[PDB]
Amino acid sequence: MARENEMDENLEQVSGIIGNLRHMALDMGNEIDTQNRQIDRIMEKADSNKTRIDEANQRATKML
Amino acid sequence: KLGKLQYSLDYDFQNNQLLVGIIQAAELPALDMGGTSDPYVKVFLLPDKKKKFETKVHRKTLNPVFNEQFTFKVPYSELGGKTLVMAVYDFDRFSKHDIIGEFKVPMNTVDFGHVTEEWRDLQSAEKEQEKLGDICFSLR
Ligand SMILES: [Mg+2]
Repeated sequence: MARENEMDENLEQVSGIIGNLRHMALDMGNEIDTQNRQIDRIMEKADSNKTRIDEANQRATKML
Repeated sequence: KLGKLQYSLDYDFQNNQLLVGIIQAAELPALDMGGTSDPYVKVFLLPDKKKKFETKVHRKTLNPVFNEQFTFKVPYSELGGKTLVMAVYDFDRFSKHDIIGEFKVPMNTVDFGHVTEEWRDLQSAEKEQEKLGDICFSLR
């Protein structure tokens, strides 16, 4: 039974570690989502400023 | 110049209610003695000033973290013509609580479907002539 119990302990530890892995996976995924939303925001602003600076550069070189 | 405000906004279609979350604020100007103010945020629906929601008062921080949530039981049809107001106030025990800042969000510019959460710069609240009447006549 020592063979079996030893293994039992192993499976229990694996269980705990798996639970922790679950929590970590949840935090991971959530923060990944939020960061993705933030990146979307960044690309919106970056395109806005791209247009801004293109138009501004054209208007600036226009008076030359 | 007072500072910025991080907030969250989304709509629950299952209960037909607006979920407004006050996350935090940053770089708020100091108006109190210790070098830091006592800030608290008043949030209410912009269209009608009824049932305004107030957060808990944080003591002496120019970067207060509220992480609070408020629910506005408003249908989705009426929501479109309704605005949100988030004003930052400074608490004072012996006088009028001065307004630090304010921010207004039109619900026609807001896009629901994805959970929104952003930082927006605070501005100074508006204080025009009271009468607003006019008289017309002819001179000859
Ligand atoms: Mg005070």
